[PDB]
Amino acid sequence: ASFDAHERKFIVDLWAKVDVAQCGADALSRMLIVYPWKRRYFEHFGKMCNAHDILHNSKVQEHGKKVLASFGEAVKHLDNIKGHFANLSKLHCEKFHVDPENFKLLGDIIIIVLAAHHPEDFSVECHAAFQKLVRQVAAALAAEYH
Amino acid sequence: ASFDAHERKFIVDLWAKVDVAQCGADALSRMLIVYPWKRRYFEHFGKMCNAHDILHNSKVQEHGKKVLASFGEAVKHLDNIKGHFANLSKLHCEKFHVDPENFKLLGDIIIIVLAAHHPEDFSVECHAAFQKLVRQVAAALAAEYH
Amino acid sequence: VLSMEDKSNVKAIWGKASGHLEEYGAEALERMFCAYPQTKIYFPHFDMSHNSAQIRAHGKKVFSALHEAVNHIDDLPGALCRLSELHAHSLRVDPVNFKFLAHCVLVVFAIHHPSALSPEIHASLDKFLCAVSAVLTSKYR
Amino acid sequence: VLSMEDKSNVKAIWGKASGHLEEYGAEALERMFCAYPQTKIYFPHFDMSHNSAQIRAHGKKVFSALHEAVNHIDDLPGALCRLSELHAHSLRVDPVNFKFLAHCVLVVFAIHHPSALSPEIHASLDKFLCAVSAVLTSKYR
Ligand code: HEM
Ligand code: HEM
Ligand code: HEM
Ligand code: HEM
Repeated sequence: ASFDAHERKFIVDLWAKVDVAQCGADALSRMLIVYPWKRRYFEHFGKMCNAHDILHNSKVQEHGKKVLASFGEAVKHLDNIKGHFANLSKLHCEKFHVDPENFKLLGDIIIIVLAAHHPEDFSVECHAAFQKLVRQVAAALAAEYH
Repeated sequence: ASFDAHERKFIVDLWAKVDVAQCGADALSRMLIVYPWKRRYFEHFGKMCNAHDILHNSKVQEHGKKVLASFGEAVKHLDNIKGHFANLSKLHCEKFHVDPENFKLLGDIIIIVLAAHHPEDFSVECHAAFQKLVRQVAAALAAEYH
Repeated sequence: VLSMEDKSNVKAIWGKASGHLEEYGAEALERMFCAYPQTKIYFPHFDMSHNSAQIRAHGKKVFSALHEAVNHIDDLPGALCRLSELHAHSLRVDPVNFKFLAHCVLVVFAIHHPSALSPEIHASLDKFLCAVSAVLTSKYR
Repeated sequence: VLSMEDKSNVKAIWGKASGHLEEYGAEALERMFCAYPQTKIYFPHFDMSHNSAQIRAHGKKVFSALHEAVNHIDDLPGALCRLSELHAHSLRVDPVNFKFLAHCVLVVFAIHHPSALSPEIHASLDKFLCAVSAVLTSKYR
């Protein structure tokens, strides 16, 4: 659905407090540790044998910054999430070959990273507004899959 | 993607040979037997304790006819599957409360029913054309979920 | 399969929830009803207000069951046998719902114990909650 | 969990594939590569032509492994241990792919044995293939 005014306030006020570089590095590292098959898609970033390797890989750290910066452009296009992400959907499908079920797993890991970094702000209703955003971004990244 | 001319010929030529009433009754019965939690959504059709009850339930048999007739309207709107199914998507979401992962499971059961009824016709390439149709119909029925 | 290291990780993080089973369980239910409103159809009889007596009482039963599962982590099928019959056969809960609650449990630990839920502990606790969920969806017939 | 009736159903339907392991296995691979073309990224070295020697040889290994799993249906974790290490740890196959192949195996039995794959037999064979898939995605680390 459209975001209502209360959902928008939750998302905009919280995103302004997020350290995107730190949260993005954390989120990408956690997805490769928690879902180890995802390492296959990134096997050009180096060996990722274990959590120690992943946490000390500068390529993983820098890529996670770009991914969460990209995700954070949703916050400025809440009316047009599917259209904003259509090229990146195509790029994941055709160039990176990523299975679209994986987008939902990274959205669940971003919620956990946000919850841990902003516990007083991540109220029941704030969480519900962010669960709707990650569900829409994951859907937009799956949309140009043919 | 759009259906190409070879995919269209496969889908149109095969659908013209399908006994929709028989295949629809079979498909609905198999989904309630193979995925028993789906019985909760239909608990107004009667008791569905076991496969014997489900195979002898006239309400299940008649509903499966309507579902496969509805699915078979996709064959006449291959250019506009999402738009043709938008109301039925809304009705599943709001009135029936069906979780959208379930649409993919019924699409996989329709492929099996078609394969068993039309084995000489259900070639490797015919199967691939039908796998693309059921993937698009399942997506169209999930699309008005908000 | 949960390793020896996974089993120790799950015990360590679960010990933080000692003394808090009702509180953390109530919060996990409130987060599931709000973030995934489609799960409310299983609980038509519940008062869905914040800290309702029904939600606090239900939250405490859920977390108590998880606490017993942590203590019997080598035999989850035996520890959760009665609950698998209830959810799968009697309530016919759609299996997608176990993922929503497992996610809301992780969020509750991230909020109360952010440093304790490190990347390796997160991986172990996610493996435990999938294992619990797999026993609870094992008896659909 | 597979019941005693499920185990007998799986043995009965699997006996129809006796003598046909290479044929049915080749067909199941050809249907997975065509219907789910994204699975071809795991097999870059394969000739993807119809009845290629590589696809017939691979199909026969897959069905032979399933045949051994049917004979050891009471201990799938032990019967499939080496294959779980290969798929999960060495090949890092995304778990969504095991559903595509399990579906293509059912389609191959529906085509060759349509009356034998009745609704109750379908339910048992679907339960067996999920159980195989769960052992093969159990060792991701
Ligand atoms: C919130 C969801 C996601 C967003 C916003 C996102 C965004 C991006 C961006 C911005 C790039 C860089 C594109 C470029 O300019 O080349 C990228 C690359 C990539 N992404 Fe994602 N991504 C997401 C989820 C995922 C997931 C779940 C996977 C796999 C498990 C994945 C795998 C990749 C891969 C393999 C690359 C190429 C890496 C490289 O060559 O540097 N992405 N993504
Ligand atoms: C190919 C996918 C599907 C199609 C084309 C389809 C089509 C339909 C149609 C045409 C109706 C009748 C609407 C009306 O006029 O009232 C209906 C009702 C319903 N469908 Fe579906 N359906 C599909 C999948 C599913 C699935 C997977 C479920 C649940 C597991 C489901 C559950 C229901 C329920 C509960 C009703 C209401 C039954 C009644 O009150 O008679 N549908 N569907
Ligand atoms: C970690 C997962 C879960 C655990 C450990 C769990 C545990 C429990 C326990 C201990 C009970 C009480 C049984 C009794 O009083 O004897 C219960 C009841 C119930 N559970 Fe769950 N549960 C889980 C997941 C779910 C999910 C995902 C749903 C639905 C979305 C659900 C719906 C219910 C319902 C509807 C009841 C009956 C409540 C009542 O009658 O008041 N459970 N569960
Ligand atoms: C029922 C499920 C499956 C079974 C029983 C199975 C069985 C096997 C067996 C027996 C081997 C040969 C190992 C050896 O020669 O020692 C193998 C190799 C392999 N499997 Fe699977 N497999 C299954 C599913 C899958 C899926 C879903 C994929 C990917 C989509 C996959 C990809 C591979 C690959 C890439 C190889 C290596 C082939 C080569 O090097 O030529 N398998 N599998």
